[PDB]
Amino acid sequence: VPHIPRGPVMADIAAFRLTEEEKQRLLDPAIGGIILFRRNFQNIEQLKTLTAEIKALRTPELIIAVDHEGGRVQRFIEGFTRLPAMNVLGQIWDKDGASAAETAAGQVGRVLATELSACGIDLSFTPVLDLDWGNCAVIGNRSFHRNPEAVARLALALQKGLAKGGMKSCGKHFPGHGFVEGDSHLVLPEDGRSLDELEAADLAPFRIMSREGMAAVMPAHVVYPQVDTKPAGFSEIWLKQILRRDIGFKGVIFSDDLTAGGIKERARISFEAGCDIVLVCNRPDLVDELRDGFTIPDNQDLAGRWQYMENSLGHEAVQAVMQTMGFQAAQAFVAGLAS
Amino acid sequence: VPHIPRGPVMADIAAFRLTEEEKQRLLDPAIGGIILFRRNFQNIEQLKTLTAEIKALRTPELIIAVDHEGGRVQRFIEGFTRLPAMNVLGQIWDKDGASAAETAAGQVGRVLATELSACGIDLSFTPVLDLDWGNCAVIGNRSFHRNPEAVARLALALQKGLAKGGMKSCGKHFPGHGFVEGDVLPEDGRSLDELEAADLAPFRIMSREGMAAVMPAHVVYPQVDTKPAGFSEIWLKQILRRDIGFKGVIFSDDLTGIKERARISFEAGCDIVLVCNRPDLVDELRDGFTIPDNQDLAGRWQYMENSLGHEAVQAVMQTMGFQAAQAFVAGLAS
Ligand SMILES: CC(=O)N[C@@H]1[C@@H](O)[C@H](O)[C@@H](CO)O[C@H]1O
Ligand SMILES: CC(=O)N[C@@H]1[C@@H](O)[C@H](O)[C@@H](CO)O[C@H]1O
Repeated sequence: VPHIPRGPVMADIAAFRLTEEEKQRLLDPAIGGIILFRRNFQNIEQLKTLTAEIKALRTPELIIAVDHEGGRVQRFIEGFTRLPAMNVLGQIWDKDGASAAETAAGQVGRVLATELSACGIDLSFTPVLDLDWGNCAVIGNRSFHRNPEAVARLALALQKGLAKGGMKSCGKHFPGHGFVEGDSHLVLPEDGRSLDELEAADLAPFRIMSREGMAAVMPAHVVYPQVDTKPAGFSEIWLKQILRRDIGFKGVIFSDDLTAGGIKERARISFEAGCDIVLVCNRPDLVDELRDGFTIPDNQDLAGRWQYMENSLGHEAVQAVMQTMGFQAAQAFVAGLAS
Repeated sequence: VPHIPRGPVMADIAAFRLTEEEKQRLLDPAIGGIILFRRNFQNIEQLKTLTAEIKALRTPELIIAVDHEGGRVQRFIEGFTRLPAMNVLGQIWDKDGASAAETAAGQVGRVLATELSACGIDLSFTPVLDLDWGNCAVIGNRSFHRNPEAVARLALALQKGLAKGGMKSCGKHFPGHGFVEGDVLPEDGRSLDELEAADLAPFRIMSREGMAAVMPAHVVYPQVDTKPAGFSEIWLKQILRRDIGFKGVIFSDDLTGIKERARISFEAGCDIVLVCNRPDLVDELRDGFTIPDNQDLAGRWQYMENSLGHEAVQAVMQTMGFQAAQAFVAGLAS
């Protein structure tokens, strides 16, 4: 079992089980993790086999992630508790108050994370910290609430739930996707507001989550012209000056999905902007192209940043906890929010 | 005022008033219409000036469209009734029943269309007919409901409301965007029979009842064709034209080289290609552009022209009936 540091590329895979070509690809030192999608999911037992064989390839084991937010963003359905959209938690906030909402958020986080942890997943890319300004359809009900205080507090409660289930958090989409309009899949929207306007609202949940141990951030594919002419995920100003320096964030900055102008070049500008890890999804050809003759950028923090995201619960421990009545009750409560 | 047939390209504009460059661009015979966005909107009086100067450039007047669906898809806010998201109507269906929901949909359509008609807009690109399978974030609350019958009936009711306000309808996104995940080119692995049993039904029914246009999904349905619907002869000619009998406009995807992308769109069966936020690509496309032979184009554009005159709209907006509709719709949105 070769010992290779985790590389700065997060790749993905085609279907339910690794092919031999995929095995060879995932051994490449450029690769440090894998993101899974619905096409990689048949059922829980197949998923476990898949994650196990991914992990067996090398050490430190490749980090495995998935998008389980809730509602219309939940890759794995059959055999999982159906998760509510995050705005359901903000509705509980408005109706039954903060305390009831935080409690509910904690249970959602716990169920979400624990069920995934049982299958060998390290991390879900959640929570969304975007504010519901009533402008952005693609975010829509994925946002907790309009109000930055409600968003921050529900997110922090969800984060504690996730940690019970073995997982860290990944805030999306820095520095805030809520204000732009977005309803035409694959446009690159413009947020004309000033930095002060963002500091007063959209940035606050990111600051607070950062302070409280958030492991990673996904950037918005959005241009904020008053701050920089470049989209946030390719902006030194956003990523180094604001997120690293001003906010003090020490975790992973993921790139957007880079999938021409060329993949090598697109990765280069991402790393140069301040991303730790680049995502290359649905395009194993571009991963092959990128990794061939790839020089790993010097990043002394990478190994620790990946390692902070490793699942904290052992597989047997998780199967045990899922048999408990306490956890089964949490499951039923969360299921109820989703119906 | 030059007389030029409406071309097969729908373009757009930068800001609140036409620049001289834009005027010259919109005179190109390749162009037949314009889509507006929030960046084009300051207030109602500015919008009226904008639409008037667009219309003054040529005859038949360039068709002007906008995305007023409701909720988080409503370009023009100030001075307009705030529209509810379409899933609000489906929640009324579930809670108060079909009859209350249809009535509410009719009123939403009427208010939506009438207020835009007063500003010189021809058409809103609505309704979304995608089913809420709970899978697709980019559709999200833009879908009426999970159930094809609820979607069809709420859409028909909205359509009647739109027609009262002077407008035709445009169903989106053919043959159904609801099942894929979308948060890239998504893949819907289902069979044609599965789609006929659900996602396609609202499109068939709307087509039968006079829908003017369709927008295709940027989605591949491999069991039917390896190409995305908007570039598929099978989806657009064989299924939509031949099998369903649809005679209206088929718009393309936002195509944002461009010449080749447009060519394959027209060849697949689109009448009109959309090129948004990229006047450079419109300039590139129109330069040396040959207009494809389409004897139906002129009538297809003309069917979408607003059916209410300016005076008629002002009259209806003063009525108590319309003002009440406005307040009812405002109440769904709050
Ligand atoms: C949301 C979606 O899937 N596609 C949209 C369509 O609804 C819209 O009318 C068109 C023109 O603005 O832009 C496409 O991106
Ligand atoms: C939906 C959205 O606005 N952005 C998504 C983000 O949520 C997701 O975590 C990431 C990885 O799949 O890809 C982007 O396309």
